[PDB]
Amino acid sequence: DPKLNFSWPVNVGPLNPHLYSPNQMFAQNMVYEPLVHYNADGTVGPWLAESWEASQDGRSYTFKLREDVKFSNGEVFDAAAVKANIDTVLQNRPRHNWLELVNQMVSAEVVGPYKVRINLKKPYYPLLQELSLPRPFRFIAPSQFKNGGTADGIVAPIGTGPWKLTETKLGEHDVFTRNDSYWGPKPAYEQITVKVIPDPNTRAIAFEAGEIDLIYGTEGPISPDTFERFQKMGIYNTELSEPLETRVLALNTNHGATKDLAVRKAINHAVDKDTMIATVLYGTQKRADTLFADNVPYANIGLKPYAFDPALAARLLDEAGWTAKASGDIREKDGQPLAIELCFIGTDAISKSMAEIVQADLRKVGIDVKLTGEEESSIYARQRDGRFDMIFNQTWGAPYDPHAFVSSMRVPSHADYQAQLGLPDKAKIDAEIGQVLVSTDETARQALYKDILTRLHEEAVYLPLTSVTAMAVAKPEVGKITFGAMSSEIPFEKLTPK
Repeated sequence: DPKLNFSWPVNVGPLNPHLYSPNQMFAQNMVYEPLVHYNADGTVGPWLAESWEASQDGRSYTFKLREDVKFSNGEVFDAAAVKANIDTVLQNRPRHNWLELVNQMVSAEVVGPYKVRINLKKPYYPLLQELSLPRPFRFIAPSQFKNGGTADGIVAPIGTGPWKLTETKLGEHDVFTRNDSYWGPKPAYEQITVKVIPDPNTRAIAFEAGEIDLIYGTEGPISPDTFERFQKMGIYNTELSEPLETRVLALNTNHGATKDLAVRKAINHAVDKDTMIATVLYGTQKRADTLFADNVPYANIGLKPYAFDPALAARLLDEAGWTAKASGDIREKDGQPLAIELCFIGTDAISKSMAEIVQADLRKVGIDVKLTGEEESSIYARQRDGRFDMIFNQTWGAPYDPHAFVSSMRVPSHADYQAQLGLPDKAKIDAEIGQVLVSTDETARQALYKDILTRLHEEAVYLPLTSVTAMAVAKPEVGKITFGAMSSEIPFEKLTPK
């Protein structure tokens, strides 16, 4: 059976299901599995739990587990194993409390041999999405606990997944073997070797020499340069996923010229995102016309894009009192120039190149963008103070969207809060956000998000720029790449070599 060589900058880690770095999320996803599965269209479906019910008040969920699942060592996957895992996570609460699902979780109880009930302090509809995460709610054989838990180490990384970790060589590789007693469909590949290649130039050469078959990742492991270099050779398979998270400029409704709706709309009409993507990103990301893409839960609401239309942008400006003396002039309104400050982290090359593109494009319609590249700490001070006209931001990505990012909009010291402060409907928006997070009603939930996202779009609070995507470069014999529904999901089990 066929074997795959995969490159990664680092070793996969010890693969503890309940800890973070140095454990790599994609590798945790190969070995361990969640109760429920996040789909690429934003829905959540059955996985280790075949069924579930939420109590009427939304504070308890009872999961009915599959009855045909074994851990890779042959031990039973059941309600007892799930509770044992949940409990060791909750006993290490300080590590995990950043996740609002954990923060609201009171307890787990065994209510049948294959039924587990999860209890919350208050309703929290994103429970299902956050259960689909690579960590911390995936399941190791409890026999692998050390001293009654996982927080201080595990015996061996024994999961229920389609892959088993069978060899680790630090600085060299990690080898995963197909789990031939996996409960689901069996992988076409018998073996996945993760080769440790931290140096991008070495990775390129290794891919040339045929020492690795697949490269896969987002902005992190793969530069636009790297993807461009391979896609132009025209002999490999190169593909991009569906949108994962959105990069935006937040425009400050409470500060400067961006207080004016016409100016914010003009900005949305005057940046050529397609050219920005083509030049700065080498086509490795997709144009975003809305804050959230239509594969984000509750966000498929048919918002109309602001089309690239610099003449219209000029008409919106002039028709708001921001007029140009002559053709190429910086516009003015009551003595004052149309100058706006765009603040970004000065050592971030991509953001910097994007900011320079924004500056050039907006200058064409009479806007003087001042570029203020500064250190991260200085940028966080600006976000919280509202001392910006435009500032870069990013959504959280699947499966955290839209709830995580929207939730932060109503919290002071977040960029989005400061940027939205000038909206007359800010208090109402913040009330709807509070209501949507505790909503137990799916119809109400869609209506609430529709209203929130529609107001943010129509009031042009954002300049949505790009959708980050997973990139894949593969030898043609690997076949079509099936992309994960979240950035940390690399579906080796779905590869079918030709």
